Amino acid sequence: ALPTPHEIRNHLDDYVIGQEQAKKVLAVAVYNHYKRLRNGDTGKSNILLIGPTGSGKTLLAETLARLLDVPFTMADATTLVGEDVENIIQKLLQKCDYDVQKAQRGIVYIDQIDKISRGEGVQQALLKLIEGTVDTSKILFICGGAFAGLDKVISHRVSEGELLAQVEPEDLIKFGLIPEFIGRLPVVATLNELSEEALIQILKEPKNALTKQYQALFNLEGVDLEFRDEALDAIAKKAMARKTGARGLRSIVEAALLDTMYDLPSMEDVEKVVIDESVIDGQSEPLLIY
Amino acid sequence: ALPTPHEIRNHLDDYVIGQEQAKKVLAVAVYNHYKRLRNGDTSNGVELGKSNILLIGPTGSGKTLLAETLARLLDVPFTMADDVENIIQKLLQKCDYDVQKAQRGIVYIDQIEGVQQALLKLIEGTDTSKILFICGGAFAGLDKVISHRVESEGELLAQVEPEDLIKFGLIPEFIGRLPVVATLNELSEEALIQILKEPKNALTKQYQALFNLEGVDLEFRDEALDAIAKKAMARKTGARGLRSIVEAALLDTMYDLPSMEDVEKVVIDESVIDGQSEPLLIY
Amino acid sequence: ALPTPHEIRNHLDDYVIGQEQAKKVLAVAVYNHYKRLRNLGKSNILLIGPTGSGKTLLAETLARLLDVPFTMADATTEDVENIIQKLLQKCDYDVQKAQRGIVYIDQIDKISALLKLIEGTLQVDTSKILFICGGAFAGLDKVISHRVESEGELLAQVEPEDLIKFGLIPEFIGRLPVVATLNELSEEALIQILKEPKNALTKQYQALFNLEGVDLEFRDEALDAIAKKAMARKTGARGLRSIVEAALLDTMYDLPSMEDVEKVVIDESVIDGQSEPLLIY
Amino acid sequence: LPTPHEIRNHLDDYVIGQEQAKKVLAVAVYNHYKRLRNGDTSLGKSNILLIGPTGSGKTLLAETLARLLDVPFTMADATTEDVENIIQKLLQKCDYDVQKAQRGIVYIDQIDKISRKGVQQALLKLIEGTVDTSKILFICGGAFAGLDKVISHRVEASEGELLAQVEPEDLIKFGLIPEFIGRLPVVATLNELSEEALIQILKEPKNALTKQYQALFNLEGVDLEFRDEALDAIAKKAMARKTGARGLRSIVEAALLDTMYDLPSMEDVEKVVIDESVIDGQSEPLLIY
Amino acid sequence: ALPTPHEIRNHLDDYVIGQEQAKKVLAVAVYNHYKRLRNGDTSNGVELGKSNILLIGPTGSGKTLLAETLARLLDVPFTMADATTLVGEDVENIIQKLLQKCDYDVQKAQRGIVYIDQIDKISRKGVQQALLKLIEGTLQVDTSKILFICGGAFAGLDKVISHRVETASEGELLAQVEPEDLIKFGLIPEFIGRLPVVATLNELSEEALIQILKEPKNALTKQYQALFNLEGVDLEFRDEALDAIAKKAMARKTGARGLRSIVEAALLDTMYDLPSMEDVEKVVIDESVIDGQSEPLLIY
Amino acid sequence: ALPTPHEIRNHLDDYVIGQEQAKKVLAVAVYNHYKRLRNGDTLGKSNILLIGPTGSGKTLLAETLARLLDVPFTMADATTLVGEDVENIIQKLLQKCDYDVQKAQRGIVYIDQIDKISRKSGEGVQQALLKLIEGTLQVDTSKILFICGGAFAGLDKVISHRVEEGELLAQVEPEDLIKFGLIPEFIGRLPVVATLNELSEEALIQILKEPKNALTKQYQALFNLEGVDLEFRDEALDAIAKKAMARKTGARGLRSIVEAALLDTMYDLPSMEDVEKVVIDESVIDGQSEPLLIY
Ligand SMILES: Nc1ncnc2c1ncn2[C@@H]1O[C@H](COP(=O)(O)OP(=O)(O)OP(O)(O)=S)[C@@H](O)[C@H]1O
Ligand SMILES: Nc1ncnc2c1ncn2[C@@H]1O[C@H](COP(=O)(O)OP(=O)(O)OP(O)(O)=S)[C@@H](O)[C@H]1O
Ligand SMILES: Nc1ncnc2c1ncn2[C@@H]1O[C@H](COP(=O)(O)OP(=O)(O)OP(O)(O)=S)[C@@H](O)[C@H]1O
Ligand SMILES: Nc1ncnc2c1ncn2[C@@H]1O[C@H](COP(=O)(O)OP(=O)(O)OP(O)(O)=S)[C@@H](O)[C@H]1O
Repeated sequence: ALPTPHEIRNHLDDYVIGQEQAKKVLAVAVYNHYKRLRNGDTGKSNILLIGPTGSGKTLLAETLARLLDVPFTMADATTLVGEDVENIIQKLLQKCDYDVQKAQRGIVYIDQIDKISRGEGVQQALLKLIEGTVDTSKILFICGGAFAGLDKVISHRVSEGELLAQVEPEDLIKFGLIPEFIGRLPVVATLNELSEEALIQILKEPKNALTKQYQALFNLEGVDLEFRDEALDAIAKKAMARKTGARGLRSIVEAALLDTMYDLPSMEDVEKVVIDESVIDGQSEPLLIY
Repeated sequence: ALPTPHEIRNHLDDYVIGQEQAKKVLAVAVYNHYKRLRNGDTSNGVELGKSNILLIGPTGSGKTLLAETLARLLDVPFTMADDVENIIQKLLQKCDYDVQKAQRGIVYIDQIEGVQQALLKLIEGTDTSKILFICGGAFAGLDKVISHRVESEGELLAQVEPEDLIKFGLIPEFIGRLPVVATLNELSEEALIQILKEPKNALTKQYQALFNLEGVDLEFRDEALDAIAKKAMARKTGARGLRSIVEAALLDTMYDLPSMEDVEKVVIDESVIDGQSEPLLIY
Repeated sequence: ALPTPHEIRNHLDDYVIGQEQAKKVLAVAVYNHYKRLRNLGKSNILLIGPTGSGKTLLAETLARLLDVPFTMADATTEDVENIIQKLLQKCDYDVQKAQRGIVYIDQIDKISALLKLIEGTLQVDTSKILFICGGAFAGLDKVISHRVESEGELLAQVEPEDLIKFGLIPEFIGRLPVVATLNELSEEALIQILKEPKNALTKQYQALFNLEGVDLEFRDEALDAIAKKAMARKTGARGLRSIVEAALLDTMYDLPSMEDVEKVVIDESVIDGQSEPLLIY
Repeated sequence: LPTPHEIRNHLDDYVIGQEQAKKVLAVAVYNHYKRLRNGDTSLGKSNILLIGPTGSGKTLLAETLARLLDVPFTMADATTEDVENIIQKLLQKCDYDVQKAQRGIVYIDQIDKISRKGVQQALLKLIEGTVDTSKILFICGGAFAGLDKVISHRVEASEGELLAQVEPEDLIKFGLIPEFIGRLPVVATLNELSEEALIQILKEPKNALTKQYQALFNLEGVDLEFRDEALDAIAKKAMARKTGARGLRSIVEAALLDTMYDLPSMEDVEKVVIDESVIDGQSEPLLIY
Repeated sequence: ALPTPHEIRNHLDDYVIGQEQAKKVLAVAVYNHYKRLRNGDTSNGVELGKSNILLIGPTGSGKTLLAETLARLLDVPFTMADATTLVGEDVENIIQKLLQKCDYDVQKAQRGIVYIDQIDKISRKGVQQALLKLIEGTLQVDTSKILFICGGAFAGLDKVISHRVETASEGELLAQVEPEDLIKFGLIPEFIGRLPVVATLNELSEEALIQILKEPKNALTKQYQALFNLEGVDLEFRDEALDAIAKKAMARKTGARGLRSIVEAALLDTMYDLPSMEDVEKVVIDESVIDGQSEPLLIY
Repeated sequence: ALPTPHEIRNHLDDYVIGQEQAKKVLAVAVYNHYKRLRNGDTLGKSNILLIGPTGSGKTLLAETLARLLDVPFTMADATTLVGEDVENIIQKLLQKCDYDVQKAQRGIVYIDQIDKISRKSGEGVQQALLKLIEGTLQVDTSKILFICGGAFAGLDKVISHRVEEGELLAQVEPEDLIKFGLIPEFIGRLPVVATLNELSEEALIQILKEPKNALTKQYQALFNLEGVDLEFRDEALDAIAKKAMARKTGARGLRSIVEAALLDTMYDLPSMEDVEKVVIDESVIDGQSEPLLIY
């Protein structure tokens, strides 16, 4: 039984924060794609994700795959080679037990599509798959990307989110994509820039959140790691100022706990408390409790 | 067995709307091209002239679509272009590297001095003599030069002459290679409405089928279709910007559709233009 | 008795007219050539005019007016002496009369060996025969402009150095002292272009229709009508195909769907364009 | 498991300087084996990326870390079905023990060389894990020449001050793919050059200078012997000129020039190269008949 | 018997006007070349250096004329060639042509002269290296023996030399010419070293041009007087008209190559309706040339 | 039997004057190259990079080494460089080698003006020619010896900005060539680096006299078959030397001076009857005074 776009967006709220509009657009696009497949046809319903780095694009594509127990595989548009284009396919079969049908129900995420925008040979080569020649007609294609200059071209025609909403196929044309490639991506879902509160929730809520990991790394040391809310907010701010999105959270946390993890096993105390001054300033050492 | 110019123009009506004249011209020229290849370059002691095509129409008129359609209709290898020999190898990529079938192919050049002469060597052939070349282009200033000689845009583009293209910016040795000149006309408001309804793959039909497998009947009131037309003209996106309007109009409805139980959903003009009013729902 | 340049240009007006000034240069060039043989510059000729200006027709007419063996040759196509043997073929293999012959070389501007002939070396010598080298010279209109600082006024300022920068070598241009530039072509010469050539428009379409099982017939009135239509648009012969195609469009569109003997193109089909071609079953 | 202190302390006995990278390595290494000994969780990959000039001691550090933890070690060149060859070689020096081979360390040299600016994705399959390669620690070394430039075009002192401002995006623009960099969370950067490392360069490699010349002399019927003092001299000379490992041949050649000129015109058993020959350059290499 | 360089330059004065210095350089270059061939490549244990020539002068200066003249004066097989038409198998085509005008005699073909026009055109600023294979020497004939004269205007050469000598007129600057200047121009060192002898020509003058229209046995005036002569009409060129023609040629910078283009255009009308008249003679005045409006005087 | 580096440097003294240090380097470099091939390897490529001013004798050295080892030699200009044109150098090596695969693998290949392709298409050539240097007709380019001349103008500077002309070129380092415009993978293929010096007045003078084919000997012979004895006073030869140095044309700019000095003299020589012509410094430096004629 296929989950309604409601059940899909609902389950997406359990992994990705915000981007509600992008999760509605994806839910509908996904439901329509598998609803069209389970009825043997009689639109390709392929997807183009347009959002900043660390917005949750790749996470969304992987989540959709799990929620539908469907074989999923990634790929970078930078590593693209015509015989390497089918390599993505064999990888989908590898994680599909080499089942032709279940592999046709699969989802394929292509990262950094905005990077190959003239390169044009890759667009046309990968274009052969999107259409279909196992047949690649059945599988869903999700093309992520940051599209930097895109925010400019759209403005030259019409916040960053309000501008990305007025996105048009002609805008992607001027950006560097070819017509025949854009016509294969009818569904365009745009994600907004993550705020601070979302980032803080990413550091806490998820079952694999950074804090939980380090609290577990410090836990097997016999030490209790405590992240004060001020410290988490500081990390969020530290990440935004670097525009690294949620991808630049670990690079902050590691740098903050570096010294402490170094001379931790050579100490004997109860717990270590990380304050905001430890993050922002980076000068002050973390609180130590014996 | 080659499809008569009638059969070709007929199948072209199933994907492209209007431009009936451009379709006759394309149908004839295409028929003569492949009728020429099967018989041979030389026929009865006389050498037959290659009839390459030059599409002259506004952006989003259907030039690229036409070229594509013609290729599919004739199950012939097709490839676009905007390194000159790179186009050929690509034609070979989609042709299974078959030399013969790749000579029967069609090559569309979009947005048509050194490049003119470099691409000219292909048009002639060195083989690239066999393949058909369709050169698209909007030719903005062309509407002016023609007016300064002959003394709507369609009536003027009909008076197009090889000399007009010369003054435009093309070289004589390149234009002589494009005997067939097909001109597409300005799309009308009524034309757009027909694009949403008439074609066998028109938008309304796609969605009426998407909603249909939901057990729901989707009904587009003519007002809504006219609204979609205007909305598309104000954005100058032509026919390319139609889907972006329909999707946006039916976004909310498709979201919580499989979560309801009703007979049909009706899209009024208020749902398109205003975008504030939700589509009528009938249980 | 050799015809004075007057008589030569006068007879040239029966086959070609228009811009003039080349029929004079050619008349002078030609007169001097045979006035020099029957008794000193080589007096070879270089025709520089748009396609369909009547360069080819001009060359042939000159041959007929002087009852002299004529033969053409494409600059695009041991093969160099092939032109000679052909000149002997139309000359009854008469060495002397073949030396008085005229040779026209088309599309010279495209090649920017043959030089060895122009000079002169079968046993016949190529020093005696007159060489007329035609060509459109597209980029030539530009190089002249970048120096002197209508296309006709520019082609009048033509200089051997302009042909050099164009793509012609000095030793080859020095062999062609006489340089004639023509624009437009006479109505008659146009009619002959649609007929005479081995690749004439009517022959092509007559062959195109021929493989349909249909016989295409062009009435002289139609050919005349195509000629005028071409002059009114100043497109010359380059604007001939754009008339024929437009005249035979409808016919070729629903031709493969018919079953009839032949199709006849009257003048009413061309000029008026309203009346449909005569159809015979 | 040895504390990062004990680890950094033992690293000081084989490599000089680069204390910061040695801390970064001690922590990342400790956290990697501390995470394996507890079977993850009933956790980051903790993989390492070494960014330092050639001859800085990257390779040396990787080997030392392996010996200090009595863990199976194996190298590999990013320049050279062959991806799993490194694994079988790791099992070769591990007595084919699956478990002990999983706790092993793998050093990949010249990663900056494969930066497209397929191998990255192929090797990426291992970093993730499919014996499973998930358990083993990966240390990816490299000089990253153009890296010093891209960081400067973003941050806007010494190369060391710029390599400290290194960011994942800088590597992206350099030529590395996102999915590959995300696998190397730990980035340690070396500054100055290592002396003992250089000496190992002149000896250890299968194509080392001394080995090449000893052979050149060998086909002369002469045994070339390099005294460790001379090799040390050559290392120092290379550091003073900041030429690194690239400026070693230019030193050896210059040191063996006169010898090779009038060697074929002599008849003796072997030539010995002392430190006096190299540093002073005044004394001629000892000759034995 | 070989003509002393003097006899060579003297005979060069009968076909070329001015350019005395370059004629001197050629005379010596030519004399030594054949004086070298007859004696043999090697002379008295020492190997004599091949002295090929590089002519550097404006267009229509007389470069081609000098090369041809030298060839006739020594009754030696001559052949031209353009550096623009240059193809490695086409480089030997020049040789087969030399054999064609030499009755396929190997030895006499080796004594031949080969003029290469527009060398300055092939300056990259391959062919230089391909043609360089001939200059050195490798049908079975060897190209070592044949003398090579490489012509060329070298437009930009007048500039580079100025940017060097500075640390007068074009003539004074071309005199300061140096192999390194040709290097910077666009010629490869190995190619320039093959052209030791460098003769430069000066830009023609009015007085010279007028003598060009008169003195030579094939001067334009003599040709047209002959063309008019077989018409029964005597053509008279007034010195003023000849002067006018000179000036017209100078203003166009066409040199001596643009003289015929001036005479033809001046005598066009006259030659057109000449065979349709019956008079004694025609006299071309300056008014007929410069103004071009006035028709030539007609005498019955 | 391979000639010891001594014998090699010795025979190089008989064609090239000075450059002793470079000759030694080349002598070792060459001997090791053919000592390594003769034993079928088993080893460094032993490829050479000549760095000297124009007309110092780089090309001469390469040609002399070839002849001394009776080995097929061929040149090539880095300027004329096309990836399929690089193998043209090979077919040419086979042309002068009677198309013998083995002997063509023993050959020497000189590439002139390498300093010119330094990107400071150029880099593309370096990497293209680099494929040869490594080794891939059917002949392999791993066996043949590659010598790459070049003036390296700006090199004199970069070296100075580091060490802080001959004494500076001696301090040459592979990193200096890097900054110059050569890629690392290319320089690493040219381990041996011989540097030449700017020919001294005395060296130039010797060039005009000593060589069995010296200019003076040629002209003395050309004049000799005229029945005239040519005398070059040492002052004139030095005068010519200075003239060639001020122009920087190295030794390539010698003939261009002598021919110019003896122009007028050879013009009206066959038209005279005297014993001998004596060329004083005044004939060259002044250029104004005519040569001394003796009857
Ligand atoms: N909206 C979100 N809600 C919750 N977690 C998020 C969100 N966005 C990112 N993350 C987390 O932050 C990490 C960022 O990595 P990715 O999701 O791969 O970034 P990305 O934006 O998909 O990178 P791209 O688009 O391929 S350049 C992921 O592991 C997510 O778990
Ligand atoms: N006359 C028409 N009838 C039906 N659909 C059309 C028509 N014109 C355009 N379209 C559709 O709108 C889209 C516009 O893309 P194209 O057809 O490539 O436009 P185009 O005018 O060919 O663009 P150019 O000429 O390359 S700038 C196509 O995907 C067509 O499906
Ligand atoms: N110094 C001169 N004395 C007499 N007649 C000359 C002189 N220079 C040129 N002419 C004549 O003017 C004509 C000019 O043509 P050329 O001699 O071919 O010019 P050119 O300078 O040789 O052209 P190049 O060097 O090949 S670009 C020749 O036919 C000569 O007869
Ligand atoms: N050291 C030397 N001893 C004797 N003769 C020399 C010496 N150097 C140059 N020559 C002569 O002077 C001439 C100069 O030409 P080349 O040797 O080609 O100059 P080059 O320095 O090799 O030029 P490059 O390296 O290609 S820029 C040669 O013909 C040599 O015969």
